[PDB]
Amino acid sequence: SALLHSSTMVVAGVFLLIRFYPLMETNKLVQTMTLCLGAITTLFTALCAITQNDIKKIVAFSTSSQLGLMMVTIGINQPHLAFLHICMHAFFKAMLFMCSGSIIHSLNDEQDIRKMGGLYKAMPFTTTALIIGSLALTGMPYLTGFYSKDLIIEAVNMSYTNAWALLMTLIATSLTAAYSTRIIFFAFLGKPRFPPLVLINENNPLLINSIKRLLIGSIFAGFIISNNIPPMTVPNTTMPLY
Amino acid sequence: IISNWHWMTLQTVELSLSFKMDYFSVMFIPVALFVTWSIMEFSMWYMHSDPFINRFFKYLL
Amino acid sequence: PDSWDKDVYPEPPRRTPAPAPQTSLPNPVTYLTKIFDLLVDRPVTLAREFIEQQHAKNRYYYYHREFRRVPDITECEEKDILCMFEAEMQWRRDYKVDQEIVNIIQERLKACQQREGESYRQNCAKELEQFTQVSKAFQDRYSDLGAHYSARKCLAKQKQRMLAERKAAKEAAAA
Amino acid sequence: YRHSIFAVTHVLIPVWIIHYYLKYHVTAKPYTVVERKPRIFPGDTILETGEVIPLMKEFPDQH
Amino acid sequence: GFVAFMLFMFWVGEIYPSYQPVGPKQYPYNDLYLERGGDPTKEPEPVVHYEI
Amino acid sequence: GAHLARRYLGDASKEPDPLRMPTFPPDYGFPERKEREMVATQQEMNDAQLMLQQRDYCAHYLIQLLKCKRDSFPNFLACKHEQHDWDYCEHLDYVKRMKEFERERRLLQRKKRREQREAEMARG
Amino acid sequence: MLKIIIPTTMLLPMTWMSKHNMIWINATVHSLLISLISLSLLNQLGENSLNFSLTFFSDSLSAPLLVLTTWLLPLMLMASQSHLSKETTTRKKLYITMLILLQLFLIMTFTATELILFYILFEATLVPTLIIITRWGNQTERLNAGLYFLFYTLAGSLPLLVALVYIQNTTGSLNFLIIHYWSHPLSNSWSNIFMWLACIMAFMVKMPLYGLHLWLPKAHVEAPIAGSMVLAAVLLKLGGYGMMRITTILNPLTNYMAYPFLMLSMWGMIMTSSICLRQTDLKSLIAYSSVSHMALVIVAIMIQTPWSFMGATALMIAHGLTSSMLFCLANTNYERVHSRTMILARGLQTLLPLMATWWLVASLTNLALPPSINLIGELFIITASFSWSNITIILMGMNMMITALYSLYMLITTQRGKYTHHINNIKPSFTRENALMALHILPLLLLTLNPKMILGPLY
Amino acid sequence: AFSAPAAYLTHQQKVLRLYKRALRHLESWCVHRDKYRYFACLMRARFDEHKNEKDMVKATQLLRQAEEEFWYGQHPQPYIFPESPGGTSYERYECYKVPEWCLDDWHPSEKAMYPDYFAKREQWKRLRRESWEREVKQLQEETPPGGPRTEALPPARKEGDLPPLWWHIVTRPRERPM
Amino acid sequence: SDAPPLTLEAIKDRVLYVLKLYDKIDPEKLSVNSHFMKDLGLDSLDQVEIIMAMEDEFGFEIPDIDAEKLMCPQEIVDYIADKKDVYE
Amino acid sequence: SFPKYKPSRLATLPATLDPAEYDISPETRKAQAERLAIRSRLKREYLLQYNDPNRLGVIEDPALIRWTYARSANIYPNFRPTPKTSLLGALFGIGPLFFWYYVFKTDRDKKEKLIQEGKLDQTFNISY
Amino acid sequence: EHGHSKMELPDYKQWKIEGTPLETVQEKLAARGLRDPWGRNEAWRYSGGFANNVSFVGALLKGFKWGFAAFVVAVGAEYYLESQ
Amino acid sequence: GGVHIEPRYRQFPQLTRSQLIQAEFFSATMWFWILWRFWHDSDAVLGHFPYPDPSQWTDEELGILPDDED
Ligand SMILES: CCCCCCCCCCCCCCCCC[C@@H](O)O[C@H](CO[C@H](O)CCCCCCCCCCCCCCC)COP(=O)(O)OCC[N+](C)(C)C
Ligand SMILES: CCCCCCCC/C=C\CCCCCCCC(=O)O[C@H](COC(=O)CCCCCCC/C=C/CCCCCCCC)COP(=O)(O)OCCN
Ligand SMILES: CCCCCCCCCCCC(=O)SCCNC(=O)CCNC(=O)[C@H](O)C(C)(C)COP(=O)(O)O
Repeated sequence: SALLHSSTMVVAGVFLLIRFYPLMETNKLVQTMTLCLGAITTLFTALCAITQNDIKKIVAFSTSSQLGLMMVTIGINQPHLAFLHICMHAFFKAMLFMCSGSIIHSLNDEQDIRKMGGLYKAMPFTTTALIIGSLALTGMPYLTGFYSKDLIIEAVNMSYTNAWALLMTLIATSLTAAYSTRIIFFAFLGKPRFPPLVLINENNPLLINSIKRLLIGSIFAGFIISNNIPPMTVPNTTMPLY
Repeated sequence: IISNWHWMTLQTVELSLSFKMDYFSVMFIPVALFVTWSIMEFSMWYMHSDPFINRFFKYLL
Repeated sequence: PDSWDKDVYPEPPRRTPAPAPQTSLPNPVTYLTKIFDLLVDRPVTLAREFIEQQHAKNRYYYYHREFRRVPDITECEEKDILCMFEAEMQWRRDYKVDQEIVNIIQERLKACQQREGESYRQNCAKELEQFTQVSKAFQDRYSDLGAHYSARKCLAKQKQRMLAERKAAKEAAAA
Repeated sequence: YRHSIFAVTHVLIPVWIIHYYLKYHVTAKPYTVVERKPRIFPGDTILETGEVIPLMKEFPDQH
Repeated sequence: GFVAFMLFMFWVGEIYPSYQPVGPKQYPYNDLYLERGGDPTKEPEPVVHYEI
Repeated sequence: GAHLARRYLGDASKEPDPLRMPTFPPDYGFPERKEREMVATQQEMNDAQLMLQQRDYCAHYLIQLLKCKRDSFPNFLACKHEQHDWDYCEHLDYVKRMKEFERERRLLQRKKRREQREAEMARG
Repeated sequence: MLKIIIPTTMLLPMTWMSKHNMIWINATVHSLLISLISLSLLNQLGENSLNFSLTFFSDSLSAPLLVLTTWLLPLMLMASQSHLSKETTTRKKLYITMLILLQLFLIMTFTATELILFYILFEATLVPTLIIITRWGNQTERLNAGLYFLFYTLAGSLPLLVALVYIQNTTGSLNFLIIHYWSHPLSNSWSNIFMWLACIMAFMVKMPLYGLHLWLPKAHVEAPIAGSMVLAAVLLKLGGYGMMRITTILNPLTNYMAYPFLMLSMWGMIMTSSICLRQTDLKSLIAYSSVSHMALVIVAIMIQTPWSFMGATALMIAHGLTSSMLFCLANTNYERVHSRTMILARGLQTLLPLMATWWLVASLTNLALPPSINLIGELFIITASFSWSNITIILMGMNMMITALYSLYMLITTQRGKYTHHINNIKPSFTRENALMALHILPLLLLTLNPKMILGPLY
Repeated sequence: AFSAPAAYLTHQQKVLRLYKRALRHLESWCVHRDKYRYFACLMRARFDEHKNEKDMVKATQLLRQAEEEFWYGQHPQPYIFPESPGGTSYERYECYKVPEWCLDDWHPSEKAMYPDYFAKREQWKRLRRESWEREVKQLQEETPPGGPRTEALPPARKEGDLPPLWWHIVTRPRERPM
Repeated sequence: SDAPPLTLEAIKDRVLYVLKLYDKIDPEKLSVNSHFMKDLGLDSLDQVEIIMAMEDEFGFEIPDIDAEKLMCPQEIVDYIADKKDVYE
Repeated sequence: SFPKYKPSRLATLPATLDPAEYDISPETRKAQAERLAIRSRLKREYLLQYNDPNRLGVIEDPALIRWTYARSANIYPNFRPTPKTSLLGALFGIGPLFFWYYVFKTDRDKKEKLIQEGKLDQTFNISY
Repeated sequence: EHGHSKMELPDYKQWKIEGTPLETVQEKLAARGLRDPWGRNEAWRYSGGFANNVSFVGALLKGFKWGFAAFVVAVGAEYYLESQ
Repeated sequence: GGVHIEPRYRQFPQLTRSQLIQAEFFSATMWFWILWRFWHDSDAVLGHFPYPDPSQWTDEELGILPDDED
């Protein structure tokens, strides 16, 4: 779930539309269809996510919402920005799924969030990794998710689109924040609710190293890649302050 | 563009083993490899008790 | 490379910029390609020299087959089977040659599109026009013969097209 | 030692084979490997010719 | 009902798009005539853009 | 946005359609009508092969940005001034586009007011 | 061409004179050697053909079929050697004799420079198959199946003969070369319409067409393993070969007359693919899959374009190999279970992992997974049909979806899940069965490396 | 699971099942422990208001409107234990469960390893074989005429006897074989 | 997993622990073989609450048909040991 | 009171919401007892055949043979030409064929007419 | 190598309702006339290291103090270096 | 590959100083990165260039005659 259905395989279709972007820009109806499909997909998936109890289901719905955002970006004639979003989303969503799997293994193969309580202190490295990943996913300035999603939002706002698609993109961003804080609150903040036999353990170099590599990625890769690649589009240099 | 091996040619249509190394490929390959490396390092511990772990890693590769 | 002729597959003079390091930091690219050269290019080149000397020790040649010209289906009798067979074989050979010609033009077009990069739409208009002409000719020759195509069917299609052209020209002249 | 042998049985030999196959077989036929024709900017010079691209039109520079 | 409402409001948004208070983007050389399609032997109508 | 509300909730003819802008001739306002200036010619701007949509009046700053990016490769933060210059030129282009939109808008408003005044004079 | 026919004829004396416990070894060895000999026919020309003599000629359409026919006999012997263990020497030699006679008839049929000789051998192939089905069959319905498999065929083939001789009275020659070089257009007349039907339905019945596919499930289910292999792999391709050979004289009447059969095939592929979804028998499901694939081949042949013919040839070869493998796997399950029902024995991947891998590969290659030659043929036919009309793509895509669905359904029902508890006679798979699966599957993945070898004369 | 089913469910069994389902779904609704404790005690008090009721028709009217109310508020995504028939790990290890008779088909080179295990297996097979004839007789003599009425098996009554039909219950593979 | 191989001693210790935390039962009067309905004077609803406590303590849910006929802690430990295949 | 659950074909009535279950009677109890007796007899027979150490084969299941035979071989002998069956067979076996024939014929006549007028723009159309 | 250390269970009298929201539950239940029978079963969820909790905002700034100190030190160092 | 940690049965699990210090270091590093980027590059969020007011433009540079000339 962390490798195929979250970060690498499921973006493939989006990649296809990126590959044929010279033909994409010369057609207007197909672009509108792509934008509408992406908007409805991201809205519906976020709305389904904000009320799930399985953590893996919530992460999968978040991935689908991000894919819908990618499709919207393709529909608004920004294929390179969609590729950048793919690159950042792979990092932070893979690390988020790895954190989910670590928590899952620690609680003896328990997936429902109703049986997961106080883990902020019970498991600190997974806590900090999940916090950083959620902050990157929702979009924190100068994080790996900012350099992509902020530009996505600016391009959507500053271009000739449909009002409904823009509204659903904004609501999808709000719902993304909503399910991120839902995950954090229901899995890390309250009193413990797991069975009494505590088997929580993280002292394994493999898991720690694998999580921390993607942590360094999810913190620095956005800045490094954005400042390294050549400019491929006209920026929105002037903007209303609000 | 690396068109190395020539497959069947069908009248005026030519099919060959051709690889494209534009910005997209050369940028997406390192990220995918990094994520996959992290995933197998994690699966080392997560699949520690699975009898068919070698088959799992072969499937991932 | 002498292995292929430059005229059939033309290439631009391939001008490239000179390195202009504006700063004193050592770029990893130059050192990386130097170590790549030392570790890869030299052994491969030495092995190639060894193989080339071995090939030079035993030299032999092969020749491209030449075919005579034979009367085509237009000079064949209605039921004469020998000349019809010869004409059909010659027509099939010409069909294969035409397919290879279209393949060459398409190769030129693909190479130009990849080479000129962002300005492919403007800098490869000549190749597009060449392919348009050759594809129009090829389609006029063999578009609708279908399976079980033959020299007789191609000649019949050409006769139909030329009758239509003659009628149109006569109508236009007397219009 | 494990990494030393691994880097030569899993990297160096594949690079050797692929480099030989690309430089001496694939590049023998035309149009098999096609470049991008790297960008030419004003103020640059070409190694093949030695000529220098003329500079630009001296726009007014202010902020 | 959800699907029908989504489709109808998408059509409505198509009817009423969103944009910025700006004019069309201006392009220097005959709206990039030569680099978009080509045909240099036709001499298109010269378009001159506004200074403001 | 406010213009969207003004157009979809007010009078459609008051404000322009962005598809057909401009509608009125350029020199309608003043007879000076200075032309736009270009620094980038055809050949070197083709050689830089930036992009089809990037071939606008801010091309020279983009070309110099690419020069800096190619030259000072390992120090990918070395040339920050040229990015600022290209952003400044893009700002100027967008501001002139906004000025053109406002110009056509109040041209249309003045035309509508003049037509209403003429109709009132004819009726009276 | 006699360098292939004469060893096949000498296979008979060798079998009869062979020791009572050495028939299988000698037959397999010499059949494999004959296949190696017949491999030489693949070296074709871009010119007319390989005209050996006045009676036999070769072509790049006939060459892959001949190679497959020669290759099938050792596999048939290896599959049949199991269930004939308790059988007397004379009758085992008779079984091998029937197989050898069928191979000889098929080999002579695929060359057949003249159409009457082609018809004679094409109908001579019927007798050994009928004997095999009605003699070495398990169920009581085999006789009925045989009757069906007979009469259907004759119901289509007897008019053809008449048409054939009629043509020789008008044209003056039934030789394929003279027929091709002296072909003349068919006037749109009632007499020409009926001659077209007489020439066409004989081959359409054996593909089979969707309307005339009733005999195939019966014949495939009640026949033994060798009979099922030969029916699915080679005997179905006789109709396609005959159609591709005979459609030269049917133009331009083919354009008008192709519509009913095109509609029937395009809808019957969907019908049979859907039928595969609800099936309680493995052999019946494989038979209906064969019907769907041959309906696609019929569509390809009726479209009558170069890409159509190339895809048709590739699809026939690939389908023959795939169906033979599927029937072999089903027979390996049946020999342990003796019920031939999908839902009875389950979870066999737990007990037989390598056989589960063979099942997975067979299902994948039946699913038309690229770059397998199955996918090459399917894609060529799909593209040719799209060029013919852009609306066919809906039916083709639906067929692909249902094909994948029923293939993975067959795989999952038998290999995945929990094993049946009361079944305890599931012994480890033998070396013979695994070797049979490997010899079935390796040629497919080797042919995908050289597709032009099976793309036919229009390549 | 192990216990044989009955011909029908009594009223007390039905009310206990409803109590179990209602408390489980209330715990699913009430994530936190203190809230669940308070509302579960409230539900227990609501249930024990009618414990002493005697009219059977009124008792049947009860638990029925209760089941309807439960269905209306049944938490459409309830908590399920991982190994339960709806859990995420319901049949995870069923692919590793191999029958015992498979060992009878092992190659002699494989049986060369683990000799003590196969010796004990031989003793087990003999014990099953000697035991089986007696078990059939016990079942034949103990089964009421006209066939069994409930799928409950009797225990062993003699000294050397074993419970009838014991082989496939004792020889379950494992809960986690690998 | 990394789960220790729990033994019947541990299972009975945890069952008795859970039963001692049950304030309706005096800990000094409970016993391994002590019956629920008679020796401890517990109602049927209290028995099903004990079943719920065991389910939430051991991480698995006992089917109702088996749960409703478990009357003493000894049978509960025996049933859990059969479920988890406990050796010693 | 609460909103009522409405059963459907793909969403059947819940077991605890059936009005028939709460209508207990001696006849219903006897029927359930007989059903459980039949199930117990079948289970006893299966276990007697299953635990036998001498058996080294599958246990034949007459229910499975009956199911397969009724599905496959018992269809035609019980078939009767009925207006329902005749109409349904005619529809599902003829209607789709004529529908697709009309669709493809209309498309091909449109394409042929466009080719004859020459307004189709078949440039670069070489492979067919 | 597994965890065979013969872990011993704590004393059952250690778990008390006192100092927990289970007290508030019990007080609210007694105002109606009810007592909870499983209160001491779940006391361990509020007794040990689980007693002290953190807010979501406090969770967000897990390492804000050290990061801020490093930022001010680095800013001072850069200010003192560039001003030269 | 780790150290031996025993289950705890209803108490807070054993914690190693290594994981705690690593988590605190990573969180502090991310916060320092955010603050450093904000200090050095603040215009990426607040913007560097003012947004013009269309109504504040005087009528001369725009080209309007007082409603009578044209
Ligand atoms: C059962 C499972 C499948 C088995 C195989 C089925 C496929 C075989 C069907 C054969 C195709 C149709 C046969 C004739 C087609 C000719 C075209 C015709 O349909 O169109 C009109 C023909 O008009 C009418 O159709 C006249 C014929 C009507 C009589 C036929 C019976 C109709 C239904 C019977 C179906 C039963 C077929 C199977 C019998 C066993 C055009 O009118 P017209 O321009 O003037 O005639 C052109 C032909 N000319 C030039 C030679 C004169
Ligand atoms: C699986 C069962 C399929 C059965 C296949 C049957 C379809 C074939 C058509 C029916 C048989 C016709 C055989 C004719 C052989 C070709 C000879 C020929 O076409 O010559 C014609 C002869 O044409 C005929 O006589 C055909 C008449 C048909 C008579 C038999 C009718 C059989 C049933 C017909 C109805 C069925 C039609 C469609 C059947 C499709 C199968 C389902 C010219 O006659 P002349 O006198 O020489 O002309 C001189 C003037 N120009
Ligand atoms: C969120 C989910 C919402 C679910 C809503 C559910 C609403 C529940 C409302 C319940 C209403 C009733 O009281 S329905 C009342 C049903 N009728 C009776 O209970 C009569 C006799 N009761 C018995 O015999 C029992 O067994 C008993 C004596 C209790 C114990 O017996 P034990 O000695 O063997 O433990």
